[PDB]
Amino acid sequence: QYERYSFRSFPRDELMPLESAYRHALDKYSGEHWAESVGYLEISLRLHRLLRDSEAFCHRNCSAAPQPEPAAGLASYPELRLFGGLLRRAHCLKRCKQGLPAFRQSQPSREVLADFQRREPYKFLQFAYFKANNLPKAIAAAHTFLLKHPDDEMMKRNMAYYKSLPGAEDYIKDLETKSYESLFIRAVRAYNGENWRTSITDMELALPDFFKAFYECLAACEGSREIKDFKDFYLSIADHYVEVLECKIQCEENLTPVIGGYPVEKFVATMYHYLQFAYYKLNDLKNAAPCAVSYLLFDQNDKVMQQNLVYYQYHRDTWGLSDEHFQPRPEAVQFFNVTTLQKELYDFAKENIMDDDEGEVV
Amino acid sequence: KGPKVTVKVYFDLRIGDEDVGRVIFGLFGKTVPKTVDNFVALATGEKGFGYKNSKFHRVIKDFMIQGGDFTRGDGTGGKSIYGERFPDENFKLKHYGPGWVSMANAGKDTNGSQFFITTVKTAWLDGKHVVFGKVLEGMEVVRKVESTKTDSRDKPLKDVIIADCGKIEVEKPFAIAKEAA
Amino acid sequence: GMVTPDLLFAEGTAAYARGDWPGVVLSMERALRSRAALRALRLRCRTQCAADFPWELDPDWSPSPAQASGAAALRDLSFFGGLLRRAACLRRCLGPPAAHSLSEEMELEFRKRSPYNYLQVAYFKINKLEKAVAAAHTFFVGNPEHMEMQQNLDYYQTMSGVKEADFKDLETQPHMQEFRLGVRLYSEEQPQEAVPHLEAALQEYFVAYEECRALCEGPYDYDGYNYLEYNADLFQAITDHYIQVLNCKQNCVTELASHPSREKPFEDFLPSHYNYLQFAYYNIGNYTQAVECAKTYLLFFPNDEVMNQNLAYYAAMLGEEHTRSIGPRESAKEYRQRSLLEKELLFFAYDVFGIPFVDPDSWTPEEVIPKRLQEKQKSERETAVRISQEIGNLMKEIDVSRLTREGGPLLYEGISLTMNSKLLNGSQRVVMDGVISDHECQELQRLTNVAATEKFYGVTVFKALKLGQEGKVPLQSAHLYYNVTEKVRRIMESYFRLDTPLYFSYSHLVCRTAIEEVQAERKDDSHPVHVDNCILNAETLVCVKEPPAYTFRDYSAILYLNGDFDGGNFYFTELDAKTVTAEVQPQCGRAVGFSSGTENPHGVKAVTRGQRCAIALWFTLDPRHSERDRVQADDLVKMLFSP
Ligand SMILES: *[C@@H]1O[C@H](CO)[C@@H](O)[C@H](O)[C@H]1NC(C)=O
Ligand SMILES: *[C@@H]1O[C@H](CO)[C@@H](O)[C@H](O)[C@H]1NC(C)=O
Ligand SMILES: *[C@@H]1O[C@H](CO)[C@@H](O)[C@H](O)[C@H]1NC(C)=O
Ligand SMILES: *[C@@H]1O[C@H](CO)[C@@H](O)[C@H](O)[C@H]1NC(C)=O
Ligand SMILES: O=C(O)CCC(=O)C(=O)O
Ligand SMILES: [Fe+3]
Repeated sequence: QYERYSFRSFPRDELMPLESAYRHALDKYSGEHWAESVGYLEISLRLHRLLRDSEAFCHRNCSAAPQPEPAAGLASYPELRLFGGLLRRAHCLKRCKQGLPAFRQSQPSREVLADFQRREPYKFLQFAYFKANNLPKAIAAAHTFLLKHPDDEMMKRNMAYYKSLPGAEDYIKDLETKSYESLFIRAVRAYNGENWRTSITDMELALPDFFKAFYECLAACEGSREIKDFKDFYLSIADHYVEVLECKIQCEENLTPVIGGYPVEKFVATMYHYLQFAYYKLNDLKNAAPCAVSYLLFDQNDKVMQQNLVYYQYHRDTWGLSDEHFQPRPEAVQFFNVTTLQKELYDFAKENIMDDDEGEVV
Repeated sequence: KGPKVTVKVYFDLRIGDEDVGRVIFGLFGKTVPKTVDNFVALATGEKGFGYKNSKFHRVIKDFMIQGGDFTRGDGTGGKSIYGERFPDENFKLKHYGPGWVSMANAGKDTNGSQFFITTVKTAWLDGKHVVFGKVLEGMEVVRKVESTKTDSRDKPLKDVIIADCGKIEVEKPFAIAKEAA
Repeated sequence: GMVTPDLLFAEGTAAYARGDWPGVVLSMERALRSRAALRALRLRCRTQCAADFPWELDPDWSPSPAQASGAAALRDLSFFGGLLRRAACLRRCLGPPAAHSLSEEMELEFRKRSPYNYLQVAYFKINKLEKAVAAAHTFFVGNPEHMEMQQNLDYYQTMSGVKEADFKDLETQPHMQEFRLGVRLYSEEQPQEAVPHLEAALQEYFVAYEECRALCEGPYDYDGYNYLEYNADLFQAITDHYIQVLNCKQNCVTELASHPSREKPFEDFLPSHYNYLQFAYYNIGNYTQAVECAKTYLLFFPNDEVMNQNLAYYAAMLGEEHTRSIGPRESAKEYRQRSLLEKELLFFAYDVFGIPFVDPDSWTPEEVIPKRLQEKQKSERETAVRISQEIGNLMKEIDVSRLTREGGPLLYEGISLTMNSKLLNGSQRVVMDGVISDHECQELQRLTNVAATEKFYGVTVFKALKLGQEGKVPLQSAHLYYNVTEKVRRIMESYFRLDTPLYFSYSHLVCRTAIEEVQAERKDDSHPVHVDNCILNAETLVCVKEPPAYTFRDYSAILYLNGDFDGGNFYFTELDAKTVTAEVQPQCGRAVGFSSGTENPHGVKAVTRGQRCAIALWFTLDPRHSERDRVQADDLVKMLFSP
């Protein structure tokens, strides 16, 4: 479903609204036709991926737009400067979104997007693959759906039935996978295989990919809302952001890879722990010290790594270490700043801004 | 989760010359005020005019029952306590199913004194009418009036009269569910 | 806290109807007090919450490469944290929000000063004549065309117990009472008593301006039921609301300079303040203040010749060093400096997003208008003098109003002129044949029949374009509808000899079906006789133009699409809606164009056994009351067919 996919050269033959493709796929699925339903569902998946990829490309130029220095008189009016920058950014976004092919079709409704983010089409996909003699693809789709919903009894029954068949035991693959997860898995395997340089290279390749994906996901959460109240200026633009923040809080936990059916808690801390151990085993402390400092930054209350840092600090005149190789890496500092700021803002907002006129039914 | 009720007003219906029962409403005086305050004021008759001896002039089967027009019987009158019309406050709640009360309007920002009790899930009215209540008790009585013989103009052949209408205080606001009935 | 004013007004009106004078006086006074209390509370909360949490601006923070992903997030977090803090302060200060909103009828009643009429009647019947004359004077100043209140004031004047200075106005703003009094004193060759009044006028003007700017942060203005189809992102919604707020803040200079006694706002209010001040100061004998006021007036209009001559004379009389020592006033400098930046932002928004803006000032230089906006103003100026020359030639060759504002070119080929205004028994009337062919008749008919799934269904051009994009209706039909709407606009603009450009107000593709199961004894028209501008009251043969009616419409046009039915005739009627004056027969290619004033009351007869398809179009001459859906439709058409 994703082998013949290219963001730049997308075949113009299948460019249709996402909702229409999904509707045709479901209609043919209910009509006891399998192959055509499979094709239409795959086309809908490709269209959703193209829409996300296009939305994550028009937020690259606009955010990274160094503003020109304004006149001397404008510096005394901060509100005008802030909102003029906002108008310029909105203009850049509007101009950029008119050149992409995925934004010139009928955009889908919010409920369809919510259903697609919940991995609902994969149930139909796995059943249709089963009814068309595609057992490996069927089990792959079932596993992909199970990755997001770990509490679906029907999926457990279907997957257990799939395991019962012979041969279908090594085709368990994730259809919706990311590069950084594969790099992390390869690095973990290499580290367990007492190989250090390969593990270091793989982890150092995996970190920027995770940060890029995290910031793209954060940028993709600033969407429209449903108008149901008519308040003043600040009181109304401080509720759109409350919904946006409710969406943003879960981006960190929606990106963590799952291994063995359990998500790897403290992903970035685990990354830096592995990097620190690997770097120390090579006696290259110039790079080992900042990794330890970053791991302290993410997990303050440790015991063994604090005594490690004591050893590095007290014996700084043994290998050669300046006063600069004792501070966290800039990317870790930025990640910590963003996560802590978002959590603090949500904690503040859910005491003074959020309305209290709903309760719990007993 | 669901909205919190704060007041309860009760009616006493009468088709022809036979008692039928009693319908008790539950009004959300915190989600949408200034619309409950209109309904409560007309129910108890603080300012003289009220819902006493009113009539239901639309008994459309399987859709809704509409009433509350006390100025004239044809269903083209009605005045509130805030002058004549007042604007829509907020569309926070939807017509989730049977037994949900809302304000009937003849345009935009023309809320008067006419309401209707929904009987089937009307998802196409969402965002146009303002919902301010829910039928708590007597859901079997509202279905008695709906199955009465009606002419082409949807006016019931036998008159429906609100004999009594009052107000019950609520000592502790309790939430309800957004399901039905 | 304070109960809503509309409830108190309703109580007072009821008491007046019954005849309870203490009740009406008490209720009206309470309403008048509560409105001012709520306004003061809003102003205080907004000012204090703005003073408590200043924006403080972001620091230098050079962007830097390879780290430009997290810096944007940090900047956004800072901005929205400040926003949330301010919103929390406002939510704490204001309290219950339901009391600050009221309907348009109530606002109009409070603007027309009706409680003062009720109060004057009640006070007269209560024997409290002093307050009665005060209320009568307030209402009379509010409405200058009311003769009965003039007679009541005369009757009060005949009876003893009052004076000429006893008359007081309780609604007009203090900065407006001091300007007119000072001007009147100055016009009576009494400069000594004129300067303090004008100085107080300046001070109160600045205070009132700062007060009126803080009340423009209100709810967003959706076009009726267009909040159900609003799909703006976060940073687009913020800019939409901010641009509307900025427009409202800029439209206050034209509200502070308007008085109900006049039909037109004062011209160049603050520069006029400074002009009268400099003249009075020269007359008195004070000279440094005179030259200072001349300089601060030339700050606004630096190319005036009379004021330059006056400044040269003052400088010649004085010494060069002194005339170089003093400069303008700092408050005017700050006011102009801020307004120029606001105007620049609004002109950029107009240029890019297509959100109209009409300048409320005449001292704005040409360097704040963008390059593209400048060419359009030049073309609009050239066509104003070409039309004027055409009118002069017709007059020099000579019912004036039927020859100098009708009989246009009708640019497009293939259009005849069936009936002019003379044959339609009236003025500003026309009937044209053959605007569109039969293929377009069928295309539009099928477009409005497919999109559906007496009765009534109408589809606008923007919704037709969106439906064509989705795939329910053909796209070429929507494009043809767009084209025909533009063509009719151009034809209507050209025929009636208009110099000011004609804008769009609304379009609608209607379809009327007659059900034959209820055709027995139908004695009503498909459309009652009405007027597109006023709201009609045939009992007194007059209309009143009020907010409940769209008073900004200037011209109307109707284009028919089929001719196979019974009835449905379009007829013009005189002011009393009982006598027909003209009648037309629908066939596609027919266009009925007329002005939508009170001279052309129209109506539609009953439709039986058939379909009536037509397009209804209304136009305005005011760029502010334009259609907000035409910009989006044009953007859609641009990216759908010429991307
Ligand atoms: C974003 O698009 C603009 C369009 O001209 C282009 O100039 C700019 O280089 C783009 N940004 C990046 C990072 O490619
Ligand atoms: C980011 O985090 C570091 C360490 O956790 C802290 O020193 C710094 O002040 C933070 N920056 C912001 C903007 O909060
Ligand atoms: C002019 O007026 C100012 C204050 O308005 C005063 O200080 C000054 O003395 C006056 N000049 C003369 C010559 O009276
Ligand atoms: C509408 O007019 C444009 C002229 O800009 C033309 O290109 C287009 O073909 C026309 N469409 C139809 C359906 O006539
Ligand atoms: O359709 C018509 O002939 C008249 C419509 C009209 O005047 C209106 O809508 O106000
Ligand atoms: Fe009309």
